[PDB]
Amino acid sequence: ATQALSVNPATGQTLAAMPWANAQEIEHALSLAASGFKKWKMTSVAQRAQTLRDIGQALRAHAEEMAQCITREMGKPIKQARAEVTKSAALCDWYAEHGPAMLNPEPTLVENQQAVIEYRPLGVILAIMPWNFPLWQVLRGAVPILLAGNSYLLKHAPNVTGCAQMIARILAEAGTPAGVYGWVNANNEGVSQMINDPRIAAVTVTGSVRAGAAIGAQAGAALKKCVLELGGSDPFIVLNDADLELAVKAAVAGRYQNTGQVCAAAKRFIVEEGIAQAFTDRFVAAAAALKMGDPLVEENDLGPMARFDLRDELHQQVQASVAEGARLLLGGEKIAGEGNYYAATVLADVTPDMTAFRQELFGPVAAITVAKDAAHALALANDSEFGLSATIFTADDTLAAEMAARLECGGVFINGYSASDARVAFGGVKKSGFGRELSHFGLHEFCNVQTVWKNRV
Amino acid sequence: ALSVNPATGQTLAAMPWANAQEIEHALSLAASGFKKWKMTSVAQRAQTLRDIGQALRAHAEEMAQCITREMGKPIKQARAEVTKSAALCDWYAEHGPAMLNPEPTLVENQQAVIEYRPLGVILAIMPWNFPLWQVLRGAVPILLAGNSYLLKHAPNVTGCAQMIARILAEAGTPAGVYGWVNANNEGVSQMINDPRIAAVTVTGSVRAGAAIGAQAGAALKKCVLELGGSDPFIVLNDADLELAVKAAVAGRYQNTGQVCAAAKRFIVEEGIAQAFTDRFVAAAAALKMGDPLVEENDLGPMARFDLRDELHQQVQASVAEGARLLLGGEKIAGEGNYYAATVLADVTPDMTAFRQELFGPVAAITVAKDAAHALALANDSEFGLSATIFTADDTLAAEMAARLECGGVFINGYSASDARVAFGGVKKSGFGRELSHFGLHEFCNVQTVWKNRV
Amino acid sequence: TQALSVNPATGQTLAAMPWANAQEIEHALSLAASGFKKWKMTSVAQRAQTLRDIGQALRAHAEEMAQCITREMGKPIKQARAEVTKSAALCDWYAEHGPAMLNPEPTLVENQQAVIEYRPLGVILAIMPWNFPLWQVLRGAVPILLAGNSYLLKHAPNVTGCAQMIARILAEAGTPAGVYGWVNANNEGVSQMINDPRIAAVTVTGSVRAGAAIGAQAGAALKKCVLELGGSDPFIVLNDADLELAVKAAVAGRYQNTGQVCAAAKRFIVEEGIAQAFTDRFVAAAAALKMGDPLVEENDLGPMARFDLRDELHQQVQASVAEGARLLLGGEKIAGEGNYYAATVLADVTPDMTAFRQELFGPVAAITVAKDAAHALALANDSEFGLSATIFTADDTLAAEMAARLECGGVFINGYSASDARVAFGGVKKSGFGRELSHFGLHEFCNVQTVWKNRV
Amino acid sequence: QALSVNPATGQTLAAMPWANAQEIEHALSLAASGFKKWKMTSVAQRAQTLRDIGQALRAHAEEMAQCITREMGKPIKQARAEVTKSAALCDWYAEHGPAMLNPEPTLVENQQAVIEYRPLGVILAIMPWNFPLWQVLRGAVPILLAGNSYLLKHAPNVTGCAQMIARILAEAGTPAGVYGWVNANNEGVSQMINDPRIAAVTVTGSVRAGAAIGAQAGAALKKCVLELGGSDPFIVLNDADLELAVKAAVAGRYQNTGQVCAAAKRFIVEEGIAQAFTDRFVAAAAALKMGDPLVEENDLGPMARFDLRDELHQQVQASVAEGARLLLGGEKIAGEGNYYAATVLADVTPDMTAFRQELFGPVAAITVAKDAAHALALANDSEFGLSATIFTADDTLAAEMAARLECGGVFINGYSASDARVAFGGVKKSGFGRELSHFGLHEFCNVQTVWKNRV
Repeated sequence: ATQALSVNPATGQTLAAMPWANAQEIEHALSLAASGFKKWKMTSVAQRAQTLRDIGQALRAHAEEMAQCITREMGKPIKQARAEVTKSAALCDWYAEHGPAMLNPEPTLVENQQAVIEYRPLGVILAIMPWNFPLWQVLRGAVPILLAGNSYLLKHAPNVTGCAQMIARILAEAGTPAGVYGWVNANNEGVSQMINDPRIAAVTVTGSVRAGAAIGAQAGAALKKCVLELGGSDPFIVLNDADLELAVKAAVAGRYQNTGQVCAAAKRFIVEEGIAQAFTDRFVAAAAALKMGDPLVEENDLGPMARFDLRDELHQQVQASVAEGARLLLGGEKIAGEGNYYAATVLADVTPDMTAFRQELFGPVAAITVAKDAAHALALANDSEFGLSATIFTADDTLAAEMAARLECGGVFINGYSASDARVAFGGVKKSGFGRELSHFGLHEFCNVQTVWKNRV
Repeated sequence: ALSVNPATGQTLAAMPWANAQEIEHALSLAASGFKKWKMTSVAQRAQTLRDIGQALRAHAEEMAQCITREMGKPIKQARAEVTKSAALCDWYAEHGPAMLNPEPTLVENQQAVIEYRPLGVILAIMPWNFPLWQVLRGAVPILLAGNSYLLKHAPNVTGCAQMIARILAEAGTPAGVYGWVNANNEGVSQMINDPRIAAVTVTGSVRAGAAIGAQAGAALKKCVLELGGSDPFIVLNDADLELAVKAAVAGRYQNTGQVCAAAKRFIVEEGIAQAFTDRFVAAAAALKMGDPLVEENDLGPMARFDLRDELHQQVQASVAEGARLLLGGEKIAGEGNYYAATVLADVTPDMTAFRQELFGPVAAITVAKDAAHALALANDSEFGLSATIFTADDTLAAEMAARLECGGVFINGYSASDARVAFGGVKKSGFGRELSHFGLHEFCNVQTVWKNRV
Repeated sequence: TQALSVNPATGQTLAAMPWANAQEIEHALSLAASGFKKWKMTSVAQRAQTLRDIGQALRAHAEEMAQCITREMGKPIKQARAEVTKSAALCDWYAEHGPAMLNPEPTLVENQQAVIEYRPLGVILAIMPWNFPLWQVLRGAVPILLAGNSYLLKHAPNVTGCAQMIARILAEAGTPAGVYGWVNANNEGVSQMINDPRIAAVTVTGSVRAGAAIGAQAGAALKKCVLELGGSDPFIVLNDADLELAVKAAVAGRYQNTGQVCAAAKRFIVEEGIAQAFTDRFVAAAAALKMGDPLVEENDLGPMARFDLRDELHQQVQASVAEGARLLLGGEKIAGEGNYYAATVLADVTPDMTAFRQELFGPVAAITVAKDAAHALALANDSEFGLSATIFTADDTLAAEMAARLECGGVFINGYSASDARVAFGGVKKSGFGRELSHFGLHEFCNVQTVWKNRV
Repeated sequence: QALSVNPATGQTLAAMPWANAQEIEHALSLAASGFKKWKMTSVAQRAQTLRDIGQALRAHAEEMAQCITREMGKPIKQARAEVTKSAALCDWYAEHGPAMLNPEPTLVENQQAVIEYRPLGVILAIMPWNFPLWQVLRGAVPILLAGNSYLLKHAPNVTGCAQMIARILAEAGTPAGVYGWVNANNEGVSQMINDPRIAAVTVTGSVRAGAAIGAQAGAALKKCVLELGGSDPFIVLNDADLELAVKAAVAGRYQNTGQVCAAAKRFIVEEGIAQAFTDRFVAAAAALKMGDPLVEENDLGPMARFDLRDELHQQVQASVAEGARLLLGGEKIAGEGNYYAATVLADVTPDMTAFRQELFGPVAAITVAKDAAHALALANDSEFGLSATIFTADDTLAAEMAARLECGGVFINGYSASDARVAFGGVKKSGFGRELSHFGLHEFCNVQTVWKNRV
């Protein structure tokens, strides 16, 4: 239970407070979503694709205002908030172009073309979204959910209600029908009420493991399907034969993007003994050179963290790790001042029993662990209760492919930079959740896959 | 866990619940079995499927007899269940491997692919109505994907469960790859919460699905829930009446009514209502009921005594609410568990026969004023598994199919599950899909592999 | 469960009642809250007079009430009349003895500066079973009302005729609107009410499954509950027992209400020396009990209340015999339209068997032989339940020693177990928690409030 | 995880791994074997053990108070007072407790039926960090006297205190398993609640923890006592002794740097005296000394948890955004420690964060009441109901209002506190069940009717 309050993390100053939605408001959101769905499900998929293009255009028309809102409410460097808007608008256009074909009926092996599989919409999808990508997280799911013919009803993180209001205004400007996209500032009880309401067909959650478990349990009890995209503690494996400098550049970007607040950030660096010291020296130097400060200044790489309590939790994780024997090579301190800044941090000599190896470090703290050889590296990578994405750097192409097949995660990047992309599946295993987003997966997760069979006699 | 022959009322066997050591052994074996099985080739696994089909065929009569003995199904139907289950093994052996091929993506120059990786041990909770087919409908694709399968079967069919395990071991299914455990609800909970269980699959009642779904969700594990249905069977004025009646009777009465996707709610347009009703009642009255070892019998006893009590109460309530009893609606005297073939007419949407799943030989008939009213009636349900529509108008049938809130729509034919098409529903009928490539992919770790992203 | 009344003697439908809708649930809650708002301000004297008026109104409708109980759930008519008599007497007992229980308590704080006050809590939601449709309701409602609370009842779906009649009786007695009320809520309606701030606390009498489901909801809502659940009461007979009295008490204890009593004597644990003698006398007495139409006063046993429960009971008997129990009498459903099960005795019952580990809620006795008094105690305590217990022995000191070591909430020494307004009722382990009757049932639903002046 | 950090300095004290499966099993096994023996002891023997615990705690009094202050920031003067109160509780129950376990006569004729208070079994306890010793002993003392075992899961930021309490109770000769503790994580707590060796559960803590645990206990058919947060109203009417009301108000709000479930949190003051009360209260609060809690004269320490200071500041920020007037404080103190300024919010109306949520730190909320009827309505307009205070010269009115206040304790013209001699606990979201006096002793008894010769 958090507070419905926006505070600028760079200044510590209050932005706005918003009361939780009352009973009439929750009922109005549900009623409007259902009536919106009733009409939207009857449109042509090509009309829905056009609506996606219109949303993309409205977003681009308000791009700077949107980016400024993201930075103001949650501290993301403005260069990255702008890139978030660019990516989110590109996603609308990508699904408008490629999505409709993914909804074509499928032929079957039943003789004489008598049976097909149709992809029908389910209904209203309740979405519970976090603050780390206030726009991208929303559209990553909403774009294919809408294209499939569903309505989308959003509960956004209570620290980004300004962003949520703005998203709603932009989507309405684009001509999105009333109720097809909407949002409500529900508290926990309000979310439970909605999950249990027959107007909600299914639920999608992006956030913490605890949030995912709480909601997944309620959805299961109500016989409603979920997609849960939860935290990660992604391993980033570097073998002796890697292109060392490229590995370091990808490692630094992977860990420190969005001030480390990324579910699929590179969090556990597992480096083969031969190259470990060279990697560590270079990684530390690059991390120490990262600029941190006012996120309104385009050249700062690191902003403040979004939430004061979350900075306190991360500091405790660093404290615990040092107490357990980790070596602090850089940072490990809250920065004095009224903002919510935490120093770029590196912990080395991290072993599997330590906090920095076992928990998700959701901020600018890298953990470095030395592996005996590639087999040890793989074992260390899989020794985690999370399983979102992973990276492997090695010149041995055959070995990398073999390791990919044995990594217990939903995405593996070989000799490159991990990211989410419309063209490929996103999502993990174990406590990172289940279900997939993007490509045709995100589109079909919220379809009623319907067999239609004529003259079965 | 007691087995009682429903045809005679006599005890067959009692099997104690698995203890803590037995639960631990089942999980340990499943996990070690998976560790080896996940490393096998798809060709080796497809060969195992063929070996399973062969072993089933070699013990086909013994299997059928066991099914009938424990849960009452007419023997001809038990034999058909074995036949369909063995064919499923061969269908997946042939068509399954290609479903596991890596997928190209739109990323340029073949730099990214999607792979379908094994997930781990899948825990299955299965019911007694198709003790073999419900198990294999899921287990065949689950095993082909490289997972292990660990089954908790219905307590009244443990004899069937033992026999299934016996046959799969004979076929050479590695230890732990297929296994089963006679766990009580506490044991099921313990396994769902164990890290060695990767995901869960449930076929059963809404209450069971909700309880298990809640536990799986809390443990961050995905489910597929294939729960009850109250399938609408719509007959419009221009229907082929003789085929509609045949399909209606087969739809409602197969397996003595105990089918999740049975035709349960007959929604008939005014014009044809009386003619349909008269023919339906006559056909239902002509069905023969008795000893399920006697091949002339179309209907056996119901599987469970308490479920017959419950069904009878649903009939009594429907009658008290105003439904017209046209046939049956009585328990049959004797020590067996027989319930008369039953027809309720003048059923309105507020009634028990319309709102609840009637899991036994009881048809509900409701008159629709027009096609729009028929559609509204069909969709006025908390369930959404499958539906049937009979009309001579191809265009109208397709238009209505697009508006039916269920996972399967059969136009002018007999509904059924088939390996070639998706099976599963919406609303309280659950979520997720079985069969075709759907049942294979539900329990895969869909993994993006992208090289050189710079 | 279906919202349907069926006469278990005849198998025929009595009535069907639809579940309460949203408006009806809201009305029940609103009425209970407005009722409590006025009732909490009344004097204890005024409330005690209402209890007397309820007693009078019950007596005025005694035969109609008894007939309704028998009709809906099958209880022999003499036993239904006794349930009405006991319920009316409870009203008078609390009217006389209850008020003093609500007096403020002095404390050891010096100079009378602090007292403890027993204030009403609010609306108490009650979920009650079909086995004593009147007594289980009033057992709780009487003290709950006297304390200044409202009582809102969800009754078992097979006894809604009884529920309706109780409501008309309490209205005739002049019980204010909302102070006593009931609603035919389904499971989703009960959950809704538990989670509504107008419900202050919950009381449940019934099955372990129901108690666990409701207890979880009440805990989650931060609301206190009293759970009075099933039992598998041991009835211990030692070599030196007054055998005549033990057999009479054993038969009455097991077979009252056709065995459908939470605190029934269910597990007979008999010392090796007297086992055969007890068994012979008990089997002969059980065989002599008359079964049939419960409107016929001479019948000792009626049909069981629910068809599904007779089937479950038969399966428990079937499993017990499969496990090795010796069937000494009965063990069969009676042919016909009614829901009759023969009076049954299972012997050679060992701790691993169904008859020993599960609650047998019907006319089935289980007899287990104990090597000595120590083994008897161990067997008695080898159960997931712990409601009440009986010990028959002439050894005064040993009986008291055993009572102290029995894991149950009630122990009867050389007598017949029963609930009584003068003593606590309730158990431990899976039998639940909390206590009904005497001052316990009254204080369970009070806000115990310290009031302390001039603490400086 | 379990990490101790000194809130005055921000520096790490110790980390402690969570109990593993073998450790949890050992804790439950030892508690059960301990109970099996302890339930057979005489009450006189158990009473002597209580006296011995009091003696051992007084022998290590300064070490214990120092540990309390070091781990959670309480001013040392108050940590010492906590030790004094806890040891006094041991002696109080040793003296007055045994008689509470005497069998009760009943109205059944000829003395044939009595009520006995039997031990129930192992009681699982989940305790918070605000009174690391007192919260434990408040329940453990009567639970042990009743013949039960006590198995503790303490707050993860005070495991040093937990280890020290266990050493002291072992030095006193408390049998193995009769008192014990385990550093269990949430999964371990769930495991224990569902284990048959645990008979019942007691929780003192947050509303969220109470609800999570109460749900698990209810599902397991186990009784709870839940002593959760409060937002206690403190009503001051026009005819009050103003200076005494102000002193009691300041003490009630600011004790333990405001981290008390039964703190005075919502000041509801009649319009006639509102401004005078406000001026005096603000002056006294501003004069409180805040700083190093090792300095015997400081009145306020740092708050115990960094995340909780952040949450509290957000509650202040939201209240001000909603229209509350900041009269004092409302800022985190710069530095490495966890200090928050003594704060006063005025013009607080019932729709505001400061009125509707528990403010667990040094933040007073002042609301003006039109008259005594309005004051009572404001007091009762809360989801909480732990205790309350009323200041007025009208004794009859005070008594009338007490009867209508929806809380478990009412203090008239005085200072609220817990005390062994009276019941403690509340209603609504403050939980249910009562501690102390005979209430805390009987909550975890098997109340057993023993009836001879019933016909």
